[PDB]
Amino acid sequence: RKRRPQVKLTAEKLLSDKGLPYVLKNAHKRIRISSKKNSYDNLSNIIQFYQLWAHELFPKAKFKDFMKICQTVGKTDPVLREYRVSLFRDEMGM
Amino acid sequence: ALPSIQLPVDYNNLFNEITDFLVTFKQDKGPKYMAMLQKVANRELNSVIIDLDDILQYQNEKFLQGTQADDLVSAIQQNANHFTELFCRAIDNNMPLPTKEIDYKDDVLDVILNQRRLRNERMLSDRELFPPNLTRRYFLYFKPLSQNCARRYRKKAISSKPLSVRQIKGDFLGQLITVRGIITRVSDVKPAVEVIAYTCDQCGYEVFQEVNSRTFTPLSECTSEECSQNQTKGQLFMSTRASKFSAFQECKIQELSQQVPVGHIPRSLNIHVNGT
Amino acid sequence: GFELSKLLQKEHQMRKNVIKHTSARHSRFGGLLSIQTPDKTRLTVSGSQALVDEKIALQKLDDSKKWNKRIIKKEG
DNA sequence: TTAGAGAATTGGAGAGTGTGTTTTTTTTTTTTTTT
DNA sequence: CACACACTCTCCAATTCTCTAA
Ligand SMILES: [Zn+2]
Repeated sequence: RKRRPQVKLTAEKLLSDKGLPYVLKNAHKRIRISSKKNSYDNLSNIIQFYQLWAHELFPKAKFKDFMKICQTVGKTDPVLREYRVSLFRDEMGM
Repeated sequence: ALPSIQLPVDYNNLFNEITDFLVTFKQDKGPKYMAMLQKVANRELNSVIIDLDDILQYQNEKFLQGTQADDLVSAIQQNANHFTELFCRAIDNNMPLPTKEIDYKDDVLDVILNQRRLRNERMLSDRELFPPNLTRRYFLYFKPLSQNCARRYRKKAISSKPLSVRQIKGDFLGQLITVRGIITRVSDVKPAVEVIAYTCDQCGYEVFQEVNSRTFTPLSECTSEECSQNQTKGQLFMSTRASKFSAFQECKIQELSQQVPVGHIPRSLNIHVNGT
Repeated sequence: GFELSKLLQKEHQMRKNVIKHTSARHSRFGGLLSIQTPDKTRLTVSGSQALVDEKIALQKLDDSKKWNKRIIKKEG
């Protein structure tokens, strides 16, 4: 009767297992930094982590569309801002 | 609609008897066919010649001790194509592990086995996939009954009598027959595909497609669960490395000039030899 | 003609940059690879160009998707 | 000016009407001009 | 004939929009 609706970026999907915990864990042990190397290589390595996170979290949409939708959701949906405030408060304790 | 008919063959009992024969037959080392399967597992042989004299002897032996058979030789000379699949399934069930240090330098099929198994296992715990023909590395054939010189061959054993191309009527279709004639035109060897190994650009999942139709249509639609749930609509790419091919040759057998009735013209019959 | 020569140099440079992605051989050469991405993924992306650099493989991963979004747009 | 309740429109799957094949010029006679 | 292709006919929910919201 009706086609299966396309999967969109729901709030629950943003907290997937291969998501925020994964990047928070691997930020300090995934990407190497060296100013001696050309800046293009460093920038590509930095964007590699986010690109793989987006693909293994949402292989339907591309890079730019995914980031645009995420930015619009963050500017619109206040739950993301609340979560960011909560993590900021937690980090402020140290 | 499709009607229904009653046929006294009972394929399940026949399959159980087939497994018993492959396990509990020893010609006058262990069982002959278990030894053959051991050789196959060692990659030193890829031709399971299922003799019918052996099956007849097995039936005769168990006739004296329970008659635990349903005339298999007379049940596969009537429909041999299905029993090729039955024998292959019985061999896969009773396939011994290798007993030799076989080099696995070219183990593309084994690599696909373990890779897909690991990919499935990393999500199966939630922290058949392979077609039966894809894993097989052997070809199964039937050796027809030899001369009986007994009351068993009471016009039976149609594979014992060498027919001519003219005597192959339309009611023999599906039977296991034998013909006598002179080959006239054998073609070159061509790789006939049995199962394709399409790989998707995304979603990582590869889907196989068994084909015996002389012509098929590529899938080109990532219907895998991840691709469908993400609606990526990925396309499929053939992988001849992971596909299964069988050598195919198309001979053509005529009939000898002594088998042609007066005033007639010799006939011919296409032969499809494939495998070993 | 001096600006002509300069424009030819510029277009030669951009064409040289273009051919850095094309394979040394024909398209049908069949360069297939698997990227051992995090989670031991065995995603398959084709192209002998991807065998040169991992970034090229990731870009081929990115542009493989056929889905695109809607970009809005507008003398008397 | 912000996070959130209301109208308004149209693209992506699918119902459906009509297509498009397989499909062939070998070999064998008969003629005609050169040979 | 019918299975596969190309495409007109047709149709609701996610995507945009501006009146009333905080
Ligand atoms: Zn796909």
